[PDB]
Amino acid sequence: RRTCRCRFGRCFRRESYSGSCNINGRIFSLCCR
Repeated sequence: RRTCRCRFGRCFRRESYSGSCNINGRIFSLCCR
């Protein structure tokens, strides 16, 4: 849980899915590594 951020696509297995980020009408996966 070093850094949480919205990223395009799927996340890394060790990144905890925090929530959902929607920027400019597109949803990026909010995961925290």
